[PDB]
This record gives sequence, structure tokens and C-alpha cells, in this order.
Amino acid sequence: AVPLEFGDYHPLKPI
Amino acid sequence: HMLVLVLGDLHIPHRCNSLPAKFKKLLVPGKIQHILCTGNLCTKESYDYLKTLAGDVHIVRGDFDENLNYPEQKVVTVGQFKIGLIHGHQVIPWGDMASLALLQRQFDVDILISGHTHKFEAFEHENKFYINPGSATGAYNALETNIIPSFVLMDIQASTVVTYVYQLIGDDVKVERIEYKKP
Repeated sequence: AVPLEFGDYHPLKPI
Repeated sequence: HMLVLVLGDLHIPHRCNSLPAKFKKLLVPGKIQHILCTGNLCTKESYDYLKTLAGDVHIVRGDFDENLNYPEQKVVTVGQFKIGLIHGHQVIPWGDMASLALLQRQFDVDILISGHTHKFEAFEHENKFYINPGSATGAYNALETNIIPSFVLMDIQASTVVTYVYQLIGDDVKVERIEYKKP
């Protein structure tokens, strides 16, 4: 697995 | 997208008293469609919590679960994927890759989910996908106490699964991504 950066989508990212 | 929460080895209340606060802030109602739990909730407190997150909750029996009604294993279909679920204390020696590949063959699944080791893994072997979410609370295991709290969220659409791994490490939530395509 690849670590995500600040801008990247993930499903629990607040919106 | 079908969102599946994968978690287990909570060991609440005997080893840990709750999920990390930063995990609870992220895990909110209304987003998750299915929960696949490797077991060792040990108690109804945690089952009840999972039901706040999604209606469709699947648990398999852990070696420390109070609830004996949970099935030992389960096979489910989400999107195009056949997924197998087992706690994995039945794997001898613990976490053995040959043992996991043997369970994959016995269940005939595209994705095998198992627990027990309290160590996260997400990898493709012989074109099959293997997931272990770790312990969502960072509960100690039979060998070790430096356990990183973690869980997985699979985002399934058709032939593609994107697996997001959430870890509480360095006091912060770290997210990692891996992708698997059905052959």
C-alpha cells in the first residue's frame, strides 16, 4: 500500500 | 461505489476500552454500506456500535467472543467479488501464508479476510487478494503489545477494489491505498 498525500481522496475524508 | 468497513480484534472491554478517538471521529453514520468483522468484539457493546455505522453487519466468531451465535466463517458477494471471512485462530502456525493460501483454496474466494494476528496486511498472491485489518483498538496479541490500531475500508466497484488502510501512528491517522483487480 501507498501512503496518501493531503490532497488525495479517501472515503472517510471529511467534506 | 460499495463501501465495506473491515475490522476486528477489538477486545473491548478486557484488553481495550474503546476505539481511538481519532478513529471514532472519522467513522460516522451514513457512509458505509457493509461491515465485515473478523470477530473478537467479545461483547454486545461493540456490536451495537457497528450497527450505528451500517445496518448490514457481518461478524464471524473469534476465540474470545461471548456471542456463540456468530458463524465460524462466512462467504459473501459484494459487487463482482466473492469474499471469505474467518477470524483466523484456526490458522496454525498463526498468520502462515501457506495456511492462508490453503483457506483461499478451500473457500474458493477472490478476497480472503482474516484476523487474529493484530497486524495489518493487504496483498495479492497468486492473483487472489488477502486482507487482515489488524486490531481496530491496538489490542495486545498473544505475543506482543506494540500493536498499531488499524482498520480497512474497501471501495468496490465492479471488477476493481481500492483498499484504504487507516492506522493510528505517531498520534495521527495515516491512510494508505492499494488496488486489486479481479483477473
